[PDB]
Amino acid sequence: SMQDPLADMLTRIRNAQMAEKTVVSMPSSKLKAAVAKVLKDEGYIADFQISSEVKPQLSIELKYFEGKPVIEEVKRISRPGLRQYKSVEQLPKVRGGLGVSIVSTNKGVMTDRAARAAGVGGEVLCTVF
Amino acid sequence: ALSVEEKAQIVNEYKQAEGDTGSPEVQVALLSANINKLQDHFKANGKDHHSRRGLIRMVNQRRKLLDYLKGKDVSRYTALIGRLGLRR
RNA sequence: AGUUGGUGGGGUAAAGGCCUACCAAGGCGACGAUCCGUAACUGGUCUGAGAGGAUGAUCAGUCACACUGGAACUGAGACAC
RNA sequence: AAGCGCGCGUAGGUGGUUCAGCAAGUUGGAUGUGAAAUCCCCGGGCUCAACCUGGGAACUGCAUCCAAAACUACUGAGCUAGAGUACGGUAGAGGGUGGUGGAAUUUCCUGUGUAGCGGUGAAAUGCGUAGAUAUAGGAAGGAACACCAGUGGCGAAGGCGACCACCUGGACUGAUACUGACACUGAGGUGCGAAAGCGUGGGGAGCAAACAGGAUUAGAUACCCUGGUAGUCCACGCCGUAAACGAUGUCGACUAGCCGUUGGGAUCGAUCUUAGUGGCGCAGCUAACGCGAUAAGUCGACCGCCUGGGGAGUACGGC
RNA sequence: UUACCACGGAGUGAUUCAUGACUGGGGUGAAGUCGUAACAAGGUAGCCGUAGGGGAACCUGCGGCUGGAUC
RNA sequence: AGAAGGUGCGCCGGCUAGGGUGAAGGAUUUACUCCGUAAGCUCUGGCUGGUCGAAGAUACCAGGCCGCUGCGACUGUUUA
Ligand SMILES: [Mg+2]
Ligand SMILES: [Mg+2]
Ligand SMILES: [Mg+2]
Ligand SMILES: [Mg+2]
Ligand SMILES: [Mg+2]
Ligand SMILES: [Mg+2]
Ligand SMILES: [Mg+2]
Ligand SMILES: [Mg+2]
Ligand SMILES: [Mg+2]
Ligand SMILES: [Mg+2]
Ligand SMILES: [Mg+2]
Ligand SMILES: [Mg+2]
Ligand SMILES: [Mg+2]
Ligand SMILES: [Mg+2]
Ligand SMILES: [Mg+2]
Ligand SMILES: [Mg+2]
Ligand SMILES: [Mg+2]
Ligand SMILES: [Mg+2]
Ligand SMILES: [Mg+2]
Ligand SMILES: [Mg+2]
Ligand SMILES: [Mg+2]
Ligand SMILES: [Mg+2]
Ligand SMILES: [Mg+2]
Ligand SMILES: [Mg+2]
Ligand SMILES: [Mg+2]
Ligand SMILES: [Mg+2]
Ligand SMILES: [Mg+2]
Ligand SMILES: [Mg+2]
Ligand SMILES: [Mg+2]
Ligand SMILES: [Mg+2]
Ligand SMILES: [Mg+2]
Ligand SMILES: [Mg+2]
Ligand SMILES: [Mg+2]
Ligand SMILES: [Mg+2]
Ligand SMILES: [Mg+2]
Ligand SMILES: [Mg+2]
Ligand SMILES: [Mg+2]
Ligand SMILES: [Mg+2]
Ligand SMILES: [Mg+2]
Ligand SMILES: [Mg+2]
Ligand SMILES: [Mg+2]
Ligand SMILES: [Mg+2]
Ligand SMILES: [Mg+2]
Ligand SMILES: [Mg+2]
Ligand SMILES: [Mg+2]
Ligand SMILES: [Mg+2]
Ligand SMILES: [Mg+2]
Ligand SMILES: [Mg+2]
Ligand SMILES: [Mg+2]
Ligand SMILES: [Mg+2]
Ligand SMILES: [Mg+2]
Ligand SMILES: [Mg+2]
Ligand SMILES: [Mg+2]
Ligand SMILES: [Mg+2]
Ligand SMILES: [Mg+2]
Ligand SMILES: [Mg+2]
Ligand SMILES: [Mg+2]
Ligand SMILES: [Mg+2]
Ligand SMILES: [Mg+2]
Ligand SMILES: [Mg+2]
Ligand SMILES: [Mg+2]
Ligand SMILES: [Mg+2]
Ligand SMILES: [Mg+2]
Ligand SMILES: [Mg+2]
Ligand SMILES: [Mg+2]
Ligand SMILES: [Mg+2]
Ligand SMILES: [Mg+2]
Ligand SMILES: [Mg+2]
Ligand SMILES: [Mg+2]
Ligand SMILES: [Mg+2]
Ligand SMILES: [Mg+2]
Ligand SMILES: [Mg+2]
Ligand SMILES: [Mg+2]
Ligand SMILES: [Mg+2]
Ligand SMILES: [Mg+2]
Ligand SMILES: [Mg+2]
Ligand SMILES: [Mg+2]
Ligand SMILES: [Mg+2]
Ligand SMILES: [Mg+2]
Ligand SMILES: [Mg+2]
Ligand SMILES: [Mg+2]
Ligand SMILES: [Mg+2]
Ligand SMILES: [Mg+2]
Ligand SMILES: [Mg+2]
Ligand SMILES: [Mg+2]
Ligand SMILES: [Mg+2]
Ligand SMILES: [Mg+2]
Ligand SMILES: [Mg+2]
Ligand SMILES: [Mg+2]
Ligand SMILES: [Mg+2]
Ligand SMILES: [Mg+2]
Ligand SMILES: [Mg+2]
Ligand SMILES: [Mg+2]
Ligand SMILES: [Mg+2]
Ligand SMILES: [Mg+2]
Ligand SMILES: [Mg+2]
Ligand SMILES: [Mg+2]
Ligand SMILES: [Mg+2]
Ligand SMILES: [Mg+2]
Ligand SMILES: [Mg+2]
Ligand SMILES: [Mg+2]
Ligand SMILES: [Mg+2]
Ligand SMILES: [Mg+2]
Ligand SMILES: [Mg+2]
Ligand SMILES: [Mg+2]
Repeated sequence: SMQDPLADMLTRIRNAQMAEKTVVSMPSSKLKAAVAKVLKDEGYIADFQISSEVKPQLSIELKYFEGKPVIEEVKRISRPGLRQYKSVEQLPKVRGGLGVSIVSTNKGVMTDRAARAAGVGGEVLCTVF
Repeated sequence: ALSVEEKAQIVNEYKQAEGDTGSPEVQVALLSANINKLQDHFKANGKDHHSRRGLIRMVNQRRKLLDYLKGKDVSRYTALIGRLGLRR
């Protein structure tokens, strides 16, 4: 019944990335917007736009580079059934730093690298590589 | 089992915003009227389980609506319980 | 059913149903009470990449016991190896 | 090996979207404690090692203060994308109580008529001159509802086909208006639940466990034939089981296409769009078969269940 | 002399061990006796629930499934 | 099932709680009426001492109980 909207966002991105599409549209929220922005800063997507009119729609344009999609493995970590939190010393590494893990901290939603840069841990949302 | 006229007079008696058929009170009143009306039908037809399923569904709907209304506003809850003449 | 709380009093080195006389009908329990079986606990030890699993010889800390069941005396301290 | 037969629902678990607050969870810091020994690092002594020994690190924990506010929790105010209500229509073996039809079987009575009927792989038992089968007319009674009929429909599942009246549940379909998260799942509990079976009382045409007789056979407590009782039917009550099966839990969101079909809508026989019901098939998945928008693909929420084969879904105990 | 109380008595229950004439199934055994139920259309298609019957595998009725061959 | 088994019980004081009847008074329907009554009489209790005997349900009165089995379901009837 959409008890996790972020998992729906990542599932939509993965499913339409596998299907060789160009734009993904979904209901938006101020958390999905932060996730989309942090992906944009990491070069995993082309662009994201938020619609107006009371029921905003968020649309994301994807990248392909070669014949294979740029995002090959995206996975949610902290679900509503588990709620995983980690400290600075325990922030997970995906592909030994070749990827990124999104972390929600009291300074906002950022990457694990920025998380150690500010020295603030938090909740591990998902891992992308 | 309700009629058009019966539903119209029920909603008129229980409307709260002059044209609201979705407020909890109207739905509770309609469900209570239907539950009270079907009793005499089930008195004679004891072997009709298939309709008794729908009756149970209406009872459950009324229960959930009353619980929501109690959670929201206690005064309207007590007033509705008083007018409908039901235990809880 | 002193069972749970209150009051007056007693008692203790000291709080306290610890005890007593009244007043009330309370307290605990599927977040496992009660009952049955088994067992001193910990620092630690052995295994394992780790997470875990098994386990409390030797050494150190605490507890309990001293043929079996009770009781008190003396004493700063014992219900006394 | 492993999805409860199917629903409803209690405790619990989880929660669409905006603001604002709070600081329980969360994060960072400081302080106290976390006995010594042991394990680890750098050393020092016994000719080396085991062994002893100095300092450190560790003891991943707990507690108290300070700070932050993204997420969860809590509080106040919102919103309409989830859920529901009001209004016209559509289809349907959905359920219950009565009444009424036609075909056919059987039994009884009566007319004509005379030597077979029936059944089989071939026979026999059985029925016939105490007049059978066939044939014509009349009467009684019970049960099932040809043709329509369909990969067709409805129902939570089990299941539901003659026609009509009365009572009654749900689903599809179109626009507007309304409520404003009222939702999902669900241990326990609560109900519904084929057939066979059980109790009391009716009814009894056909079929037919048990049973009798005739065949077949080495035997035949079977398959085949002739009969035939419970039962099958009705009312009320119980029983709780099935290869109760899609051997596939419920709910929600995404992912190329082609051919049908049942209800309903739109736009101009064509195109589009919903809710079902079928056939293929790209990715993907799988041990393979195969699944493939009605997933067994990509994901979330909750529940049930499995841990080699027998013994055994058995024994004992409870209900 | 009173109060408290150990040992010890009397009555009636619960639970748990061992054992018991005699009985019921199960498993494991070896060139035993009777049949041939399943696997092929296994020679009456097999299974599932329930009822009756029979030396035994099993047979028959009622409902169900395909995890059934020919077509 | 009164299963089985157990505890108390006499007499004299102290304190204490209830019921019935019932003057005076009050009311109005003024009379074979309603309420209600101090004392007296009468019937139920409670917790606290003391005291005698060998023994307080002291006499008469007044169930013995339990465990396995056969038969018949039971209450009833029958050979004056
Ligand atoms: Mg007391
Ligand atoms: Mg005191
Ligand atoms: Mg006290
Ligand atoms: Mg326990
Ligand atoms: Mg011990
Ligand atoms: Mg391992
Ligand atoms: Mg370890
Ligand atoms: Mg080790
Ligand atoms: Mg231990
Ligand atoms: Mg020792
Ligand atoms: Mg010590
Ligand atoms: Mg200590
Ligand atoms: Mg010590
Ligand atoms: Mg201590
Ligand atoms: Mg000690
Ligand atoms: Mg000793
Ligand atoms: Mg000794
Ligand atoms: Mg001693
Ligand atoms: Mg002494
Ligand atoms: Mg002394
Ligand atoms: Mg002393
Ligand atoms: Mg001591
Ligand atoms: Mg001593
Ligand atoms: Mg001692
Ligand atoms: Mg000592
Ligand atoms: Mg299931
Ligand atoms: Mg199922
Ligand atoms: Mg189920
Ligand atoms: Mg259940
Ligand atoms: Mg259930
Ligand atoms: Mg079953
Ligand atoms: Mg539910
Ligand atoms: Mg709840
Ligand atoms: Mg939310
Ligand atoms: Mg909640
Ligand atoms: Mg907020
Ligand atoms: Mg902290
Ligand atoms: Mg230490
Ligand atoms: Mg050296
Ligand atoms: Mg603040
Ligand atoms: Mg004839
Ligand atoms: Mg005729
Ligand atoms: Mg069906
Ligand atoms: Mg039946
Ligand atoms: Mg029967
Ligand atoms: Mg019957
Ligand atoms: Mg009968
Ligand atoms: Mg017959
Ligand atoms: Mg036959
Ligand atoms: Mg016959
Ligand atoms: Mg017959
Ligand atoms: Mg019988
Ligand atoms: Mg019937
Ligand atoms: Mg079926
Ligand atoms: Mg199953
Ligand atoms: Mg299986
Ligand atoms: Mg199910
Ligand atoms: Mg599902
Ligand atoms: Mg549902
Ligand atoms: Mg679903
Ligand atoms: Mg869905
Ligand atoms: Mg296919
Ligand atoms: Mg699979
Ligand atoms: Mg597999
Ligand atoms: Mg999950
Ligand atoms: Mg889950
Ligand atoms: Mg899930
Ligand atoms: Mg086993
Ligand atoms: Mg075994
Ligand atoms: Mg075993
Ligand atoms: Mg059993
Ligand atoms: Mg056993
Ligand atoms: Mg049993
Ligand atoms: Mg005795
Ligand atoms: Mg005894
Ligand atoms: Mg004893
Ligand atoms: Mg014994
Ligand atoms: Mg024995
Ligand atoms: Mg013997
Ligand atoms: Mg067979
Ligand atoms: Mg055979
Ligand atoms: Mg066969
Ligand atoms: Mg044969
Ligand atoms: Mg076969
Ligand atoms: Mg069975
Ligand atoms: Mg059978
Ligand atoms: Mg039978
Ligand atoms: Mg049987
Ligand atoms: Mg037979
Ligand atoms: Mg039968
Ligand atoms: Mg069948
Ligand atoms: Mg007695
Ligand atoms: Mg004396
Ligand atoms: Mg006696
Ligand atoms: Mg006795
Ligand atoms: Mg006997
Ligand atoms: Mg005898
Ligand atoms: Mg007699
Ligand atoms: Mg007698
Ligand atoms: Mg007898
Ligand atoms: Mg008898
Ligand atoms: Mg008898
Ligand atoms: Mg008598
Ligand atoms: Mg008598
Ligand atoms: Mg005599």
